[PDB]
Amino acid sequence: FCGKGYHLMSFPQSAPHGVVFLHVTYVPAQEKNFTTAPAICHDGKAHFPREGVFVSNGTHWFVTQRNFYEPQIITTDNTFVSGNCDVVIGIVNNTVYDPLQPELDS
Amino acid sequence: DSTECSNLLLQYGSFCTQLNRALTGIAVEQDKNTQEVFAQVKQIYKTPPIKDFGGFNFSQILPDPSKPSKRSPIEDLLFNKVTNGLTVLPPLLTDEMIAQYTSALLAGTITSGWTFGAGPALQIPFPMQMAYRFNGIGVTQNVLYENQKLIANQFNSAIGKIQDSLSSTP
Amino acid sequence: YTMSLGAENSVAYSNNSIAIPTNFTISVTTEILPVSMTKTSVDCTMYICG
Ligand SMILES: *[C@@H]1O[C@H](CO)[C@@H](O[C@@H]2O[C@H](CO)[C@@H](O)[C@H](O)[C@H]2NC(C)=O)[C@H](O)[C@H]1NC(C)=O
Ligand SMILES: *[C@@H]1O[C@H](CO)[C@@H](O[C@@H]2O[C@H](CO)[C@@H](O)[C@H](O)[C@H]2NC(C)=O)[C@H](O)[C@H]1NC(C)=O
Ligand SMILES: *[C@@H]1O[C@H](CO)[C@@H](O[C@@H]2O[C@H](CO)[C@@H](O)[C@H](O)[C@H]2NC(C)=O)[C@H](O)[C@H]1NC(C)=O
Ligand SMILES: *[C@@H]1O[C@H](CO)[C@@H](O[C@@H]2O[C@H](CO)[C@@H](O)[C@H](O)[C@H]2NC(C)=O)[C@H](O)[C@H]1NC(C)=O
Ligand SMILES: *[C@@H]1O[C@H](CO)[C@@H](O[C@@H]2O[C@H](CO)[C@@H](O)[C@H](O)[C@H]2NC(C)=O)[C@H](O)[C@H]1NC(C)=O
Ligand SMILES: *[C@@H]1O[C@H](CO)[C@@H](O)[C@H](O)[C@H]1NC(C)=O
Repeated sequence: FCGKGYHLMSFPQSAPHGVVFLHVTYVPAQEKNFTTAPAICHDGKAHFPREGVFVSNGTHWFVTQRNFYEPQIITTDNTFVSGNCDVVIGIVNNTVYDPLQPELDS
Repeated sequence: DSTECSNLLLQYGSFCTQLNRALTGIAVEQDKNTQEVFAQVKQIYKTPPIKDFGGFNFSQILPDPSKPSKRSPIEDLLFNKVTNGLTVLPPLLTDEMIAQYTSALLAGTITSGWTFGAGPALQIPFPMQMAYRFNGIGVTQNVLYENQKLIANQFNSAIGKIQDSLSSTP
Repeated sequence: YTMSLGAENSVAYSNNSIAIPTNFTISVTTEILPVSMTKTSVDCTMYICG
């Protein structure tokens, strides 16, 4: 409706008997392949991303936002737990880091 | 072919030019309408040869290789169910090319979700895409993943009911 | 010739692979929409008869 791509903002310009809209949009570029999974199996529990998606660069699993590649460590702060690992088709095994663990470790 | 009639008709001026111009404008407007509706992608996307979409069946909407027209069963049913100086101009886009445009749109929305509409087509598994759509309407991803077989069965049943309803309603 | 609808593109679909963008382009596009016409008035009596 407001240009090709993900619309950010627009500018109106007057024209003789008309209007010209300059649509400023965000276009994704330089995409890269990653190996993905619906959920992460850890401690007999299924972990799902709160807002992102699980990706793998070949050896390590990360969670990233869907529209830009920004890999982050899969923790309990960016994932939520629902059910065990027996129901979700395609769940993979990976560790889930806990930020609270070094606090009581020290 | 009457010369006297044309000589008398010339007394009325450029009425004929106005009518021809209006009809020409309508005729080009129809082609513009078809371009606006169907030609929204500049890439002709194709489905993978293996139709492994996590239980989701799209055979009733994807083009049939057995048919020479390369139409879907639903599109084939739709085409079957629709039946002195005058000329009929052919449309600029033929039916097979319009079907090809719809096939490209279907392949893009199945293999890439909404990414192809906003830029380059980014591949994503179809259950994950469905989970994204579930999150769009405010339902968590887990609900989709846990009940994936049920959701796929419901979708296939609904698509079959659509074909039956179109074939059974005049 | 018979027209080509678009450049051919086969998306590499598989059940466990995703494509994630690593960059972006800020794209500005133009959309021209007519708003008004020339306001014309015709004196019917003067036009037909003067
Ligand atoms: C996937 O990304 C991870 C994280 O960047 C890579 O792990 C790093 O690899 C470098 C290269 O040897 C090491 O120096 C770092 O210490 C590693 N980081 C961690 C946290 O282990 C991993 O190698 C990448 N995999 C591929 C196939 O590129
Ligand atoms: C992921 O981890 C789970 C749990 O450790 C694995 O499930 C085990 O699989 C072995 C061999 O198939 C069985 O003997 C165990 O009883 C299973 N445990 C449970 C709790 O189900 C699973 O196979 C692992 N998957 C991968 C790909 O490594
Ligand atoms: C997807 O749905 C189609 C249509 O319902 C299935 O095709 C049917 O397959 C059965 C068994 O092979 C046949 O007896 C039917 O006659 C087929 N129907 C039609 C319309 O051809 C198809 O098997 C389903 N699954 C896949 C993976 O394509
Ligand atoms: C992601 O991987 C797929 C498959 O390896 C790549 O698709 C191939 O691209 C090459 C180059 O255009 C083609 O010759 C192959 O035929 C493609 N294979 C398939 C199955 O489509 C794809 O290009 C990769 N994407 C990125 C960004 O590297
Ligand atoms: C993302 O794309 C931008 C282009 O918009 C890249 O910026 C270019 O980087 C090259 C190499 O450093 C420069 O020669 C160009 O002049 C840059 N262009 C502009 C407009 O600044 C940017 O480096 C890319 N980033 C990544 C991570 O790929
Ligand atoms: C993808 O399909 C392969 C078979 O080709 C299967 O082994 C694998 O488990 C599937 N992965 C997912 C996530 O469905």
